[PDB]
Amino acid sequence: VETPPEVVDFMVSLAEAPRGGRVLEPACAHGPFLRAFREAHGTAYRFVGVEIDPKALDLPPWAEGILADFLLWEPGEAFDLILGNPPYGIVGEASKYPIHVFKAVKDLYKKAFSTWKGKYNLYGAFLEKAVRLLKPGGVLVFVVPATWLVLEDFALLREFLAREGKTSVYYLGEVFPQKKVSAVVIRFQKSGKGLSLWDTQESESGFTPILWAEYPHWEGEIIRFETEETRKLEISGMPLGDLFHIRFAARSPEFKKHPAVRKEPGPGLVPVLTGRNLKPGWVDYEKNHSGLWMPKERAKELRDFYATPHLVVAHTKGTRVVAAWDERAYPWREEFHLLPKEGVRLDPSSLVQWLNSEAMQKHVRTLYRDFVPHLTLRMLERLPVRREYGFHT
DNA sequence: GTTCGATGTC
DNA sequence: GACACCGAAC
Ligand SMILES: NCCSC[C@H]1O[C@@H](n2cnc3c(N)ncnc32)[C@H](O)[C@@H]1O
Repeated sequence: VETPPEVVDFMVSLAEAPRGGRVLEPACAHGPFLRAFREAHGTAYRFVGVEIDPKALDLPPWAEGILADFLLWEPGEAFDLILGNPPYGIVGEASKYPIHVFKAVKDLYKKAFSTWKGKYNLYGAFLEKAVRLLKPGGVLVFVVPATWLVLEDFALLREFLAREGKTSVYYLGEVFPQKKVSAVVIRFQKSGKGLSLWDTQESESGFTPILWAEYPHWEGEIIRFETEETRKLEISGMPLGDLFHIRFAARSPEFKKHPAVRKEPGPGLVPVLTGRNLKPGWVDYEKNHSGLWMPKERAKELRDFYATPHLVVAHTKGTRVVAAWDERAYPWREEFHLLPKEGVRLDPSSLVQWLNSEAMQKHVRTLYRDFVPHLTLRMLERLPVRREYGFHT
């Protein structure tokens, strides 16, 4: 991976270190950040780079090169400035995940990192590691995916950062050519507290940061681009999640194992539905995208709630709210399934038209832009609903 | 019981 | 450039 020059130059403008200060680049390869910071701020620092691949490591002689897994690396002294672009990726089995390490190494990661949660990500580990290796008052400048702002895998990371110092987040979006990742820059300083959220505008040479909002009391809550529009909507309405039990569909292997599930259409078999069957305001009951068929009346053996018509909301159509009422009660292999809480009664058509409204599409795009290519549970449960828009107690 | 994607597909 | 994983992982 190459970090585009304008991205590097932006990060370097946010980078500060005392003269004589220790300046580290994790996962450095040839050390573009060390080169760039030296170019900009001068020669009077101790430059250090850590690189796991002896073939990749190629620092200039003025910098100390270290052959090490940065995540397991225990240097003698902490650092004044840490900058770079860590590896992004989930550590898992090669058939599904891009990061492949010997099980014992992954075990060491889980052991070393307090923020490690769920499948997690190499970049979350690099972020926590960077903070633990920082002197008080020390500065971190990383470019990472936006996903940590909102995702549950990084809930510990956000809490960690919020208690460890002060955090500035700069949204860049999709800045890496021929590479599908919405990026942010994090400038973290190991002192003080609070979050600052910034937008950016692209310049000829770098990025111009524009302050969006401040949260001096941030404790690790999800990070969103809130406006007066999004705030009014939320305070005026009820959150969807106070009205509904929200579940996800049974997964592919759960259908695979089921003794009445077939790979072929036939007598008394209904398609197992996917996200492609879910449409704004309706369901495609015909087309099969799963490769799986089963008897409709046996669906409830996977999930109880497949037995009754209920609200289905999309998960993988980007940051959007695509909802339908499944009136036929089919087996689903995908999507959110929302079942009314005790005492909650619904008007399915009003609720579906409200959730599919352009007003709603705007609301979620404002808040979550393109951090993730999903509508997540965290987003969905916070969708505001008024009783006129299809619920009563 | 459900999450996540330096991506894949078209 | 729109719209989707799907199953290993916990
Ligand atoms: N900084 C540019 C992208 S990150 C990719 C680089 O980081 C290196 N890398 C990946 N994992 C590493 C680790 N755990 N410790 C040090 N370097 C690592 C790779 O060898 C590669 O050179």
